[PDB]
Amino acid sequence: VLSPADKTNVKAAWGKVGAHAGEYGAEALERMFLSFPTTKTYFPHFDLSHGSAQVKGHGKKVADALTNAVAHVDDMPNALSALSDLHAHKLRVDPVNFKLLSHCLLVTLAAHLPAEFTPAVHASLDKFLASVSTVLTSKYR
Amino acid sequence: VLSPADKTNVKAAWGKVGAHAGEYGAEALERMFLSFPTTKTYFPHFDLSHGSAQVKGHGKKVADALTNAVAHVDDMPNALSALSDLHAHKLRVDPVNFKLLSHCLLVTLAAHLPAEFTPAVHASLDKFLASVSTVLTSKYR
Amino acid sequence: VHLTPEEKSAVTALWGKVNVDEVGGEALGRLLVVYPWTQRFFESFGDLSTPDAVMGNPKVKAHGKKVLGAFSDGLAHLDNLKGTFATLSELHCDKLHVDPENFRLLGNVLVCVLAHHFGKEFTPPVQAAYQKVVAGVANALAHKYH
Amino acid sequence: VHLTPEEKSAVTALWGKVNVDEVGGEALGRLLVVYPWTQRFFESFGDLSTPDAVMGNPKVKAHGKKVLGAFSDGLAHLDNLKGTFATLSELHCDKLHVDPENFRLLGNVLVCVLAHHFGKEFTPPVQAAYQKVVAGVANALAHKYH
Ligand code: HEM
Ligand code: HEM
Ligand code: HEM
Ligand code: HEM
Repeated sequence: VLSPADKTNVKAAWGKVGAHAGEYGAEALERMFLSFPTTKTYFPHFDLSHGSAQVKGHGKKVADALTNAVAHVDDMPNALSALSDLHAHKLRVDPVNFKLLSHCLLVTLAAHLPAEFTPAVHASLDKFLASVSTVLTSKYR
Repeated sequence: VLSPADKTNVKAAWGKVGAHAGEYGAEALERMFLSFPTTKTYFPHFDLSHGSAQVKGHGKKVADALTNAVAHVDDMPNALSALSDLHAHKLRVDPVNFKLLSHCLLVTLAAHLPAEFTPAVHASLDKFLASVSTVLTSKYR
Repeated sequence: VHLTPEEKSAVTALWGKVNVDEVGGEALGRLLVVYPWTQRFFESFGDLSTPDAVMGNPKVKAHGKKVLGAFSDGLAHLDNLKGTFATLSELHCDKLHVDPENFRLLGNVLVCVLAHHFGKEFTPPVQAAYQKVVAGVANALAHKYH
Repeated sequence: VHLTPEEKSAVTALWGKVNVDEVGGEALGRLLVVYPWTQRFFESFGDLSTPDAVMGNPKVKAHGKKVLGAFSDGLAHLDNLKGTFATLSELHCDKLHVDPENFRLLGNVLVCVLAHHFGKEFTPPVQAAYQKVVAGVANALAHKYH
């Protein structure tokens, strides 16, 4: 469960990301596609070359949903209901991939926010992405 | 989340296991140790020879705990609370190992309940075991 | 695949008793029912809405047969799984776009189906050997992904 | 592991800039804070109640350096990870009883720490190459488990 300190750590961290969220989203996706090629099977229709626009745009959607989740931290299942619906009944991404994207996001954050990515903050963001992941796969079956 | 049908399926299946639970638990553990030997790292002090009296005794403890979860299927997080603290602060088994034991329990049940291990029941038991595992792992951090 | 001859003869002997025309269907069917998200790959198979619609779907049964025939063929070449599945691996990646994790899910369901059919005869040692086989097969189907 | 010569070279060049004392301490300490259950293997290191205590624990730091030393040796032996880490795998399994799954955790933490230190220079291609190393090391540490 997220503790009060976790929620605090995450709102803080995400607050700095600020207007760069869309860019970090795209960056995370790019690192996932290269580090973990099996994840590309979920985007056969996307142009996956470096800096291409589908990844750009999709990066923004990912980040926006995460901002929504940060802003609704005490209330995630509700704030993310429709996204959860979409994942369970249409996208149907195997649960293991959420760990891989989560990890790429952390790497992206570590690399852009060196002063903010302390151990305690690393711990809370990992718990947070896992919580988000749990919610998006909650209605699979 | 378990549905009314899941709960019905689990009660029926565990009901037929009956007084065979302890023995099905020890078989599950033997299957796990042989098929996934990395799991033996959590039992360095146990004698794991076939027929081991320690393995049998432990199988009973596992089965008793499952039986209590089935008894309180509508209140599992609270019925398993003590067990969940023990796992979080003392045992500290890596979450992946829970999937390995769950799979071996299912094999054990399929090998002993041909008529009751239908597709829907298998589906339900797999969900049940995933929910037990999540409860036992919920206070890790 | 690192298999002792004790493991290989046990694996092979059991396989001799397998009715591939049934086990393949059971295994594919159970995959679609227990892990319903894997249904995203089989929309053209018709009705998959209830356990009976899946298990009795004739397209499911026919397809399960192909899967197992290819599996059997892998048991005939346990020392060269990669080569044996090379072109299937390429197809599942480049044409079908199937996440290799699904090969592991199927493998584990197959083991359950083997358990169900053989009972006591699916001994713990025999299971351990089949688990090595299905992981080997999963790894080989994943080897040409890029 | 299958490394490209420009992947072999991307890894090697970056590693030459790593401060092993600092990076080792931080990788092991973060493992202990981010995944608290791993603390089960280091009860005798002392006080690990909070993150500050973990990161400040001199034994964590000193132990962190040793680990990255072994890891460095691996980079020079990339064509033979298995033989390089054989004794260590044996030790980790027969004397220490460490679930190999923990090797993957440390690996990923290690990758985050490198990103934390090198920022812009830890580009996606550079990460991809380190992800293979880290997996190769984990798999080699797991090899003698029985
Ligand atoms: C951190 C967890 C994730 C979040 C918050 C997230 C968020 C989103 C959002 C907001 C969308 C657009 C939904 C819409 O159209 O309104 C989306 C679509 C999609 N996501 Fe993710 N996602 C996550 C993880 C993943 C994973 C791990 C994968 C697979 C590796 C994945 C694959 C996809 C795909 C294939 C689409 C549809 C793309 C398209 O065709 O337009 N997502 N996701
Ligand atoms: C369905 C999941 C599981 C259940 C219901 C379960 C249940 C239990 C119970 C009741 C105990 C005895 C605790 C006591 O002293 O009162 C126990 C202990 C233990 N369990 Fe499990 N367990 C589960 C999964 C696992 C797995 C995945 C592992 C690791 C592979 C594991 C390893 C252990 C160990 C090492 C002990 C302590 C053995 C000893 O030294 O006495 N358990 N578990
Ligand atoms: C033991 C592992 C598997 C083996 C040996 C196997 C083998 C095969 C074979 C021989 C074909 C027919 C190839 C062709 O049409 O030219 C096939 C087709 C297919 N496979 Fe698999 N397969 C395996 C696992 C999976 C799984 C886990 C999935 C997805 C969950 C999958 C998805 C598909 C799909 C979508 C087709 C084409 C279906 C169609 O005709 O429309 N396969 N597979
Ligand atoms: C990157 C993979 C790892 C490498 C290369 C590595 C390397 C080492 C080395 C060189 C030693 C010194 C042993 C000696 O004195 O001969 C050691 C000890 C040890 N390792 Fe690892 N290690 C790794 C990961 C892990 C992880 C993930 C764990 C548990 C989470 C772990 C648990 C231990 C323990 C408990 C010791 C003994 C500590 C003591 O002296 O009190 N290792 N490891």
